Amino acid sequence: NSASKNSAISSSIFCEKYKQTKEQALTFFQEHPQYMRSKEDEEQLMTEFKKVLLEPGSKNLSIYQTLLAAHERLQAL
Amino acid sequence: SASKNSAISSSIFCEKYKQTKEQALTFFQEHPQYMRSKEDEEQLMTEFKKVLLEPGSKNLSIYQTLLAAHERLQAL
Ligand SMILES: [Cl-]
Ligand SMILES: [Cl-]
Ligand SMILES: [Cl-]
Ligand SMILES: [Cl-]
Ligand SMILES: [Cl-]
Ligand SMILES: [Cl-]
Ligand SMILES: [Cl-]
Ligand SMILES: [Cl-]
Ligand SMILES: [Cl-]
Ligand code: NA
Repeated sequence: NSASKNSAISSSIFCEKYKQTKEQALTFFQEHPQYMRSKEDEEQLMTEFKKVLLEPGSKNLSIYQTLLAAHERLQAL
Repeated sequence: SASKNSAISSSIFCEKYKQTKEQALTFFQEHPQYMRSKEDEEQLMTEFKKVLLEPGSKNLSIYQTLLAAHERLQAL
């Protein structure tokens, strides 16, 4: 009954059964279609997203919340 | 397409950063009752599955939904 065993069970429910991460990512891109119109904008978003995911302040945030943070950081430049 | 960008972003979040696996491990390290008691862990998984069905939870992380499940067990 370890943290590892419980992480495996809970992550499989969230990610493999519910597929929450993929659902959230699709929601974000449906709400922000500029990222499908400009390869350059998507590259910029993926750079900001990879930076957000390095931050300990972002460690417990969802893909939706971190994509949205990446988008907002692009807008605030 | 939105599906292509979604797939790439999810691949970065899931497999490059391991964010969900790290969040689940963080949660369990912070809530040792669930490693000490198999009964508590089974109740948490029951509640967690219920939280994940709620539209209000659709954009929340695995950490935030495990916390919400935990708080529901404490509120009963
Ligand atoms: Cl998946
Ligand atoms: Cl997966
Ligand atoms: Cl997923
Ligand atoms: Cl370029
Ligand atoms: Cl994931
Ligand atoms: Cl995934
Ligand atoms: Cl995962
Ligand atoms: Cl508590
Ligand atoms: Cl509390
Ligand atoms: Na643009």
